Amino acid sequence: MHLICQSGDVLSARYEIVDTLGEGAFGKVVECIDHKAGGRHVAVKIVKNVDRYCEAARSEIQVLEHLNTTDPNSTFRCVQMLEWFEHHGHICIVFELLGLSTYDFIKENGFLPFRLDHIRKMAYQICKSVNFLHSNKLTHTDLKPENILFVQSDYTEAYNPKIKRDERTLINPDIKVVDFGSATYDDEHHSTLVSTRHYRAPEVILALGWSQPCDVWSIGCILIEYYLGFTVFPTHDSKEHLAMMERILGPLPKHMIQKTRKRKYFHHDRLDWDEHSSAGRYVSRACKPLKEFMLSQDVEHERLFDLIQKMLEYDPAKRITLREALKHPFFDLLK
Ligand SMILES: COC[C@@H](CC(C)C)NC1=N/C(=C\c2ccc3ncsc3c2)C(=O)N1
Repeated sequence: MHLICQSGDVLSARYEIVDTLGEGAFGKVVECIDHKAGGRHVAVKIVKNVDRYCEAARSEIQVLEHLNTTDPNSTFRCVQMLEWFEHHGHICIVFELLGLSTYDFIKENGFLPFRLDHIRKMAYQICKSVNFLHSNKLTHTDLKPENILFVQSDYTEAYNPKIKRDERTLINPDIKVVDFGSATYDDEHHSTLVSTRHYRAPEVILALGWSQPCDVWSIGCILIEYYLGFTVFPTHDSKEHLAMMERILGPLPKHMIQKTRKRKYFHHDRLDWDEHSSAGRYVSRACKPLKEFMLSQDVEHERLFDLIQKMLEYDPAKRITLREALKHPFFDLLK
């Protein structure tokens, strides 16, 4: 992967690399000039020549062809795939070029949260875009700030007292949803999920079966991270994740504890947690009830945290759907 990606390289006898936009576990994303389409700047996703990543890239191409046909106008803000090809055995997917990811923008902005009015517009477009996936019998499973990309990330800088530092602000906060390598149809086989992120729905952790509601859980964690600048579940361990949920959201439902086959996490009916160990001391300091994370008692802030609490409902059946989430009072200002 280190060898076929540098700048100046030409792919498929038309795409000329000019910049690197990101490097991850699957491989690379590079910016290219398409010399056979008037010099249109495109984004090309270079996938490692590994079995699991090639199979995911093949499934993502099939999903993208379906979404491009079902939504040719891209009304529902899924990224448009232009074409795909192979290059030295690596699978390459050409995309319409977008801006920075919301994680990238947050990082390059000193990890400062977004203004509430921008969170509102972004949350609405994310819910509409992922509801489009759900209407087409699809589940994304890997929703996170890195996979939410601004259409255009031009900004302005200004100093902010109270923060006592410079703060960037989007000009246009329009976004798109990317990465469909883990996208799963309802009729397809549902796995038990890779290290998906510090966003793992409780039904996913407890192996109770998952579907569309697990996307709603991820969006709720996306919103609080947009509102704070940091995730509320800073961990990669599953039992530690469950202990953070109990501190932030409350106790797990008894029925979910009863059915789960992951006895590894539990001691009888309670979570097998030592709150005086290293991790237990961290969870105590880093975690608190959800509402205590609020930075203002303004009603618009309580409308947002009402939406997050509904999206962070433990039971996947009780959990609000994106169809109902788009009717929430938090989005009344947009109408
Ligand atoms: C390195 O992975 C993290 C992450 C990359 C982002 C942080 C940039 N993953 C990601 N990007 C994708 C697609 C895409 C499409 C258009 C586009 N236009 C400018 S960047 C860009 C990316 C995808 O399928 N996965």
